[PDB]
Amino acid sequence: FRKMAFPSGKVEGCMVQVTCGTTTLNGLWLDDTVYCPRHVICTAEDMLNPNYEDLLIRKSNHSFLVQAGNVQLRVIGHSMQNCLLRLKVDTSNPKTPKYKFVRIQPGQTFSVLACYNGSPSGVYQCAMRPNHTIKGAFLNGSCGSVGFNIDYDCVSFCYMHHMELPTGVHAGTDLEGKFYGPFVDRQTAQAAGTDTTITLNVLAWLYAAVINGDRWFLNRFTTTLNDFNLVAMKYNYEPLTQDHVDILGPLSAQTGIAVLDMCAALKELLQNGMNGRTILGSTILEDEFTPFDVVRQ
Repeated sequence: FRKMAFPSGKVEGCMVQVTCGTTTLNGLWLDDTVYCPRHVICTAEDMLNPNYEDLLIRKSNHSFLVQAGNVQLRVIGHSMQNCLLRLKVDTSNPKTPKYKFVRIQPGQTFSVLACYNGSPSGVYQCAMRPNHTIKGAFLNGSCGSVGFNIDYDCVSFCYMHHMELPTGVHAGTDLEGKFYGPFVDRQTAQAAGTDTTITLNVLAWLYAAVINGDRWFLNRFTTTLNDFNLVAMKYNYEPLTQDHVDILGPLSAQTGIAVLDMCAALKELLQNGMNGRTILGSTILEDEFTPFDVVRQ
């Protein structure tokens, strides 16, 4: 089970790769400026406690290699803007669209173009969590990928990938290099409260299993929002409200299974083990996919 692999869109031609030292991450090539996370200029040791103003001082134009497929873009200038590294190149991207930069909020759905080894691997739909992190396996290894919205003729860039947290959740900035949430580009222990499981998604994913063969976890038990939330608080699941039950409306209608009886299925799935059994070819309960991602059957 995956999110839908949307076509790379207009942004495909904006994606480049930047190399400093022995690190390579994705960049965004608009006009004659390349943007990428500033932590590219860091070695592993630097990342522990970096003075970015001092480290850039020990760098020049030649420290960077900008790669557009098998084409090189000569670096003619470098500067720093917050957590973004800015690179002046000697030609402008002929495919630069009509674009604006903007800061968004959690809840807002935007499109992220993925990359495997710096190679645009289709666009993905997503939104930032209330804690400003992103859940999305498609971003694993895909450092430097940008988020955007295509509104009419305009491309509104709102996000750039910086950090993967050990909890499998992703931190980033807007296109001014300002981090969403309290996160920083210097690897420390900053994953507190970032690994509490989203309940709405698990249920939605369990519904995705029902109308797809897997049914073994369905039970003849009853639970209230109250008695479930006590179980939810025990196993570090987000408290389930009425809004979330209202979201799962059409999903419960298609399956015929009641929402609270689906929670009773989840309760026993959490209180018991999973015996090495499988739900949608998975041994772990997934919370990566929103109910809207299940509106894709």
